[PDB]
Amino acid sequence: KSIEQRYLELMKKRQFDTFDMIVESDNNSFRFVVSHHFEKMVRLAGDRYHPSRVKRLAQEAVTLSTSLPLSFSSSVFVRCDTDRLDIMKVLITGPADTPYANGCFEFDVFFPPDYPNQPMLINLETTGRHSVRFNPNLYNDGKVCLSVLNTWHGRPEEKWNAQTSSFLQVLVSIQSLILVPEPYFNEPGFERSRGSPSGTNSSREYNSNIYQACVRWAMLEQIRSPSQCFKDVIHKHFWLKREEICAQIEGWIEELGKPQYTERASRTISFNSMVLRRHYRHLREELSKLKPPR
Amino acid sequence: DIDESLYSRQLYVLGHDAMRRMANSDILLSGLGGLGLEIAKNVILGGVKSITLHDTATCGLHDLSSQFYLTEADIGKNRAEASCAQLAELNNYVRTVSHTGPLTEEFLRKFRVVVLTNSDGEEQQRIAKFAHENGIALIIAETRGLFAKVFCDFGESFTIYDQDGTQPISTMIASITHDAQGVVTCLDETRHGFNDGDYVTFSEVQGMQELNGCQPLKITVLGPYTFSIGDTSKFGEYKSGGVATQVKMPKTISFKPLAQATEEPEFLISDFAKLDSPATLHVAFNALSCYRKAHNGALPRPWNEEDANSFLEVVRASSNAEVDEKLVLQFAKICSGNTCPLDAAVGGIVAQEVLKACSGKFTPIYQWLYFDALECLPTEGVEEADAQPVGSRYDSQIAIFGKKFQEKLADSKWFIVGAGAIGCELLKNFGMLGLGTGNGQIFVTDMDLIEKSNLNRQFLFRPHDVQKPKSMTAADAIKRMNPEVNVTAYELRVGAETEKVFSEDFFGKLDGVANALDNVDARIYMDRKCIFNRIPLVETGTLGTLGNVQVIVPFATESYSSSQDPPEKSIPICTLKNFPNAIEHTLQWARDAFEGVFKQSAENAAQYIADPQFTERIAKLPGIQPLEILDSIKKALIDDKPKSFAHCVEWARLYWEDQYVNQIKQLLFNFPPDQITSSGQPFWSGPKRCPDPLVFDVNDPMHLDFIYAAANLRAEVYGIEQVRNRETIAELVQKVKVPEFKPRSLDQDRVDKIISELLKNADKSSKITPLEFEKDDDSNLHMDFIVACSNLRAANYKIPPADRHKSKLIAGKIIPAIATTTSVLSGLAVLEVIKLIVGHRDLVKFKNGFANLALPFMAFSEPLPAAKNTYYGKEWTLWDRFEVTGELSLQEFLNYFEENEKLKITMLSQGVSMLYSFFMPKAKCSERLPLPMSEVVRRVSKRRLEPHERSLVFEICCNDVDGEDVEVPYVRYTLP
Amino acid sequence: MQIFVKTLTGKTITLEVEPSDTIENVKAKIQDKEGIPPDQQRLIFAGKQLEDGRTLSDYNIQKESTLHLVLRLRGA
Amino acid sequence: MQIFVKTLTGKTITLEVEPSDTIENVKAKIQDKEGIPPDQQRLIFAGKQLEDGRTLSDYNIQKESTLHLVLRLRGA
Ligand SMILES: *P(=O)(O)OC[C@H]1O[C@@H](n2cnc3c(N)ncnc32)[C@H](O)[C@@H]1O
Repeated sequence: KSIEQRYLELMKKRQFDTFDMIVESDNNSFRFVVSHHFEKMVRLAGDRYHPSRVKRLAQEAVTLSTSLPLSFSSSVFVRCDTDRLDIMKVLITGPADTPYANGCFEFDVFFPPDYPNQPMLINLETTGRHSVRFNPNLYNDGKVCLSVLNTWHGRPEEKWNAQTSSFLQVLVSIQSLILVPEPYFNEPGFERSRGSPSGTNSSREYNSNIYQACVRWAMLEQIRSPSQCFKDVIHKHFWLKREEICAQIEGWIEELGKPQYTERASRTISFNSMVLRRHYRHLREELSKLKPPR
Repeated sequence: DIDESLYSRQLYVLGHDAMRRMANSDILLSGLGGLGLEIAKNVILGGVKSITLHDTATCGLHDLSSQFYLTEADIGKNRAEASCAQLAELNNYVRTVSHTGPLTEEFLRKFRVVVLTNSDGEEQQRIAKFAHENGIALIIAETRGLFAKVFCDFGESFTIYDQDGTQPISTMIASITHDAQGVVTCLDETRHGFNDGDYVTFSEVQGMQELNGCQPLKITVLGPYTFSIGDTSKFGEYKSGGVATQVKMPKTISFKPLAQATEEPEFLISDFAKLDSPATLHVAFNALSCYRKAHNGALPRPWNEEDANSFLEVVRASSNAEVDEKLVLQFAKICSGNTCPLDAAVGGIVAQEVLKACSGKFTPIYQWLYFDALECLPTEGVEEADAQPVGSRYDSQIAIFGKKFQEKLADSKWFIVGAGAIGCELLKNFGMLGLGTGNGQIFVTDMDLIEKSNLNRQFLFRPHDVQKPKSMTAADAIKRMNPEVNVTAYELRVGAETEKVFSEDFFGKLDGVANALDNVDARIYMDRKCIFNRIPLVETGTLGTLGNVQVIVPFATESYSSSQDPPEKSIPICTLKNFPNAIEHTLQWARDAFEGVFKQSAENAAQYIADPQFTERIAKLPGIQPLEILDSIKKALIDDKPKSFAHCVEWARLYWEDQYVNQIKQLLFNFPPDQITSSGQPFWSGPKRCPDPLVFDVNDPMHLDFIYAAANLRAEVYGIEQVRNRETIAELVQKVKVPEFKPRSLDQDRVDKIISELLKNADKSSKITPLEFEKDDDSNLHMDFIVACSNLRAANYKIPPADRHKSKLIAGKIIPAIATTTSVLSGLAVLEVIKLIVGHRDLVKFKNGFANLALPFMAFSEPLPAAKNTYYGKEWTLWDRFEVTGELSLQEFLNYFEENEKLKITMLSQGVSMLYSFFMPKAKCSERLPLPMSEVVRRVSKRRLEPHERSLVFEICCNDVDGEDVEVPYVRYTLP
Repeated sequence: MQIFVKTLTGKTITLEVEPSDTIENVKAKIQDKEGIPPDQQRLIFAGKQLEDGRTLSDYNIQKESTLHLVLRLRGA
Repeated sequence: MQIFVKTLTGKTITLEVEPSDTIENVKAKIQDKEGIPPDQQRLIFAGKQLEDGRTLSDYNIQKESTLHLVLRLRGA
């Protein structure tokens, strides 16, 4: 079987699973055994829930058990608490031909008690301890920007809709409109500057920064210290695609080595290239240590 | 000025101008029955300059049915004189006096508004003529059993400054056409919301600068997003920008005198299913005086057929227009009685009309209002012998409902949730009704304490009752009003944590629940409890002059949770962070900054100081959490710890520089001010305002205010003594050196290192204390800091600043409230409670109520029946459920359903938990199958089962025999 | 036929309907003109609350009839 | 060949398409059943946003592949 076929057959069974995120504690309390961003809000919510939330979450789980996207380019994996459907973690692999390609990005999802009337809360965890802004819509503090995620005035076809909006829609929105091939033009106003040499240089600078950021945090830190929920998924994904990842990073290196027209962009590109070489050496060191999954 | 600390909530409803006008108005109230007492109470709580209580009748046993300030010892005394002493304590800013002399012409000239109750026809006509001739506002109010009548005559020329009470709406302009019918188009296809024929003004318009600050112009709404302002060819071409703001145009109307208005009446419809009722009620009320004149001043006897026939004949003789004879007979049969909730509602309406007359705000009744509550009567009526008086304080109520309904009321048990304004009014009405005075009881619960701002609309509390529990104080207050009332009060907040007291046994002996809460979570929880226990629930809510009642009947109507309300509007992340365009965004940003700076930055440090073993506890946390806590503790305790107030001032200055200079310079570096997109529109156009960094000036009051507030709060956080001297802080802040800023384009080892630095350098003798945001205290400087921060960020983006009043309204999430709306909605809710207690089940009798006292507007509807669904041909609603008894294993539970109900359970849940599912791990599924359901619930919910829990509620998603999902009722699992 | 819808806050809306439309169509038109989703709208007429799945003929709403768009409130 | 498309709510729909069909043709076919106008739609496959003019054979979309329907976003 081709490597793509093996990847598709192996990652299919593990798209939607449950994990022990919460365990029993003393004096009728509970503690988190995994790092969840919305732990404080979970504790504040307590046992409050809207009557329709249970039915909506059951339908969402039924949808997610089959409907998650899966391809050799990108895939989405969802883990939920074994006893609570409203606490979830999402792993999204970067699409090919993008600066995020073959990078594992982790999100925390918490469904408020008012769901599905209020939109769910999602936060990006793969931020490099808030030192990296991976996208104009992905602030370094972890906040994710989407029009679908807001109930503010907006437009009816753009707001969060209690009937025509779903978790799967939000996941696909992130995975295909945030991880775009050219993230620089995501910012409004910059969208019309594309096609000009200055816009091309700015996009190249942004992509050069994102290249090293993703190589460091989306690959190296995920291999070294994977999340407990996505440990074996991450291991399988990085073991099955180590050659493609190495080739892609080498191609990124060669592209960054091309001459530049402006010195201001050239200095930043050279610095990002040296950082990317430093991180790629470590990534090559780590990849060779990956014991092949059974 | 107006004492904001007392009138805080009422100011957001009325306004400074309206309250100033009411503070110069004298009120005369004639008649001190139940309705007059309610009017006086609401007016006094409103805060008029003075009120004079005039009455000629003496207190009797029949007056105790609604007068809560009269006792049996007051029988024989003048009602006004007896109630004046107690009414004066409601508001010390209002001068309350009592008058017993005749209403001479010279005496009437001293009052701006005159209210007439229980006055005869001749006196009413004379006083109305005199008031109309001399420009005195006149209001006539009456209540006869379950009927009401309100008349308003505010003079020949009355000016209204705000016709509807709604805030002006401003929209932003995208393009204006330059021709004879210039069309204004809104920004990025956003609805303006302007009404047709509105008046608007323009500001911040470039090119058409002549429209800036122009007089209001009549508009023509051509669509949901565009409108026309007339000829715009005389001005210059439109470049960009522009904001159109709605302007409230005053209106002048003329009121007919009573002598004229009787023959050509204009009716305000109170119920749209009874359009013909006001016409008959007008004639009935007019002919009541003739009947009294023809029967020695005696009203028709309660439920007497002969007197009803005589009154019908009098009505026939008095008027030639056709009238509802059945309605006339029903009016005559119960016209001699009097009840509390109707009096409260009519008093609330009449007090709003008094405030309207005094201040000139809101539209008055034009001109007659007639209301009835005939659905509260039994379908078969009341026997005459049952309605005879028995020498009791409820005689006027027995004249309406009979002695059997009084016995039913005495044995009723009702639960009131929340003891706020609505809760206090409901408690008063229940006490006056005689509810629970026999073998019944009245339960009231509230977790809050009395605050000074609560005294404005809660009449059961006194200035010396501050810091006392609301529920106990209200219980004692209504115990004084009616000694026979049995009340049990709790200081608990309803929820999952207080089910030990509010257990299933407690709800089992209840007859109904009345909601007086201010949040949706408590409402939803009380609905779930009422659904599970199958008891009626009455829900009430108010907002300013708006209010509603909803009634939920088991097996009859849908629940409050069956329908949905608009969500709380949140602010886009990019609108709060980088591109604010309204004062709300800056206020929310200031609140977030306050929280993050003065509360979140010190919680970990305080926990570390208080708990010696905090480090070992946080060393076991998963992920990067131990580092994220240790570095915050280090930053709060070593790096940023100020050793003197001078360091606090320096930190405040640096924070000001970073917030209003450095970050804005960075933002402008990222996006140049003159950046223009390819198609032509600049980036800093439309909803995005180009900012400009500020220059610090100690002479600027805003900068000094921010420095003062921030330094004092920072000193309070670390325990340093505050220096509340503006001159000293101004002197100190001038010596601070601001560093230059330029724009820019092993974990275990670290944990051990930070632990070592904490145990060596950090001192546990510090007094780090996070600050809790309090808005009602003017000496804590929280609101001052919020105002300074918001106004500085507004001046950053050229957003018009907001004063302390609007900042407190928005940032503090203050819900405006007034006493009149509360009284009206409480009266309506008590009417629905009476309907429920009677025994009505058909949905026509029950009425959901909606009101807006500003328009004025009042409307009703039948509650919607519960939705019906079918599984295997069996109909079920939200009230039906499965009944599973005994102790069963999980496998036994699934087999029971699969065998009896022919349903295959694919997802079993208990609240937020998930006991069973189709996608659960096989190991846990095998483990949980043989265990009893109680043990499974205990394991999944991670909490013990309390002994008071006698049953559990399960929600199941099932598949039929054919493999398709079907909706099924919830399961009630009875513990052995 | 033309009908009017009055909001609880006193704003008047004019709709162009037919004696045979459905409450869903009326709510969609109200959504177009105002912006509230249809599931958040409560239409009162002649003491009755309009429910989805019915037409105006059942409620006897004729020309120049007035409807009321009410809402629930969270204070107390 | 046959392809599936999963809509906003997770509801899966079934379509018939040519190998040479433009993505605009596919968008029109989805509108023929569910009606969001094509310039508002966004079609997702293998993480890439499909552009109107290319054929499915350009993206190597093949029989029984599943597509995802999402909408054009707007900035924070
Ligand atoms: P307004 O805010 O004047 O009146 C509301 C009162 O209800 C009390 N209250 C709110 N929420 C609860 C719960 N869950 N349990 C008990 N009491 C509640 C507030 O404290 C106000 O007194």
